[PDB]
Amino acid sequence: NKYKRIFLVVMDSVGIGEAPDAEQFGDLGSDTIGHIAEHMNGLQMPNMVKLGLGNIREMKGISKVEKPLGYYTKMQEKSTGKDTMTGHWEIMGLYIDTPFQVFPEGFPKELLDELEEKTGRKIIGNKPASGTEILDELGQEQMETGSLIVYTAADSVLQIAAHEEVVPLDELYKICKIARELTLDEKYMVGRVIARPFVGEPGNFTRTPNRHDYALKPFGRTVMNELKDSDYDVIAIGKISDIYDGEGVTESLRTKSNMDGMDKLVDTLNMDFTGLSFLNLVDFDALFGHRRDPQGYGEALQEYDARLPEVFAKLKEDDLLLITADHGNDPIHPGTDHTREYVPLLAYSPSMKEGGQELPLRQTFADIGATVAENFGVKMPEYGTSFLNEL
Ligand SMILES: O=P(O)(O)OC[C@@H]1CC[C@@H](O)O1
Ligand SMILES: [Mn+2]
Ligand SMILES: [Mn+2]
Ligand SMILES: [Mn+2]
Repeated sequence: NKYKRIFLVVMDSVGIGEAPDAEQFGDLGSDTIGHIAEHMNGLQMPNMVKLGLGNIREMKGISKVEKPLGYYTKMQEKSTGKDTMTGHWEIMGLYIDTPFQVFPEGFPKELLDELEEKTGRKIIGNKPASGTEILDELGQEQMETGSLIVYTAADSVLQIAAHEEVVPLDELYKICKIARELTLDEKYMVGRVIARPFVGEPGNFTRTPNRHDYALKPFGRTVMNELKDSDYDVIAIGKISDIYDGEGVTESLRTKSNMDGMDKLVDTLNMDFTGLSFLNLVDFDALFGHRRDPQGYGEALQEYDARLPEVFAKLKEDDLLLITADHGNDPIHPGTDHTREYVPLLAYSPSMKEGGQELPLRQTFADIGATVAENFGVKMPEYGTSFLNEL
């Protein structure tokens, strides 16, 4: 192999400007990093800059350099949707025609009617909400009626909450599996169904660790499947294992924040493995993008950038670092949904002794998967063009 270990970092939702098909999505004018840079009166990301971020696009406080550490370009999304699952599935070599849906005004009556009809239970709520808000509002009614609290969020999720002393946990999991089957339907395609059992009394409800997620498997065998099947290490950090429903994952490392995600990246740099270490930094999307909080988003990006020099110091000659994103989520955009954007691509190895150059624009995110596959000599994915030879 040209590289013994590839470290792939997805900065979740960190877009680099509206994509060519942004109009279809109502995303004209969107620009995640650019709007954040403007809000911050200049972003301080000196390490991403040294890698060549500004060489991709100059933005406030983000300038090009004469000799970037590695290679740089951006990527265009080919799949129909702009959600996290679509983006990650494309990265690992797939093409996804059918988008996952988001539900800002709740779920269609048709879907909820069929769920009631199958479960023998009434449904209440049906709106985007955090776990705490919805329980305060509807927990007592749930307890008294044996109802199900069905709710959503800014991402493609259907969440079902029930008190553990009113609806048995095993019954809640059965209900969620029914909902998982019903939501495999393009009219109401949700990324994930989530059991949200809770306990306590009115004015003091607590969600329990008995939460269970019901994810869909990627629509195809990914490069991660192929890596795993050829006995390579595939170390998933953060939401990565969940995003792929465990497909192709050999070890999974849970994280609780972006700084924790960088600590686990460092842990994998200290492991003797051959194959892929794959980090998702999710705070960008989950805490700041959807909440339309450009200040918190800007601070998070600066906090992330300050961690990078330790990553640089630990990379070996036969290590490759890849930094990218899976869509945009512009924190100064209308509504609460993602935005259809190009995503940056930075490719760095210490063996690049004369620095890098511009790569041709990646026409699908799957060029990442093709590059990984070619590096490790596994079956090339159906989609994507490797840039391994350009490095
Ligand atoms: O605890 P919360 O605010 O209800 O977060 C729920 C998450 C947010 C998006 C989806 O992952 O579900
Ligand atoms: Mn929009
Ligand atoms: Mn995402
Ligand atoms: Mn999101």
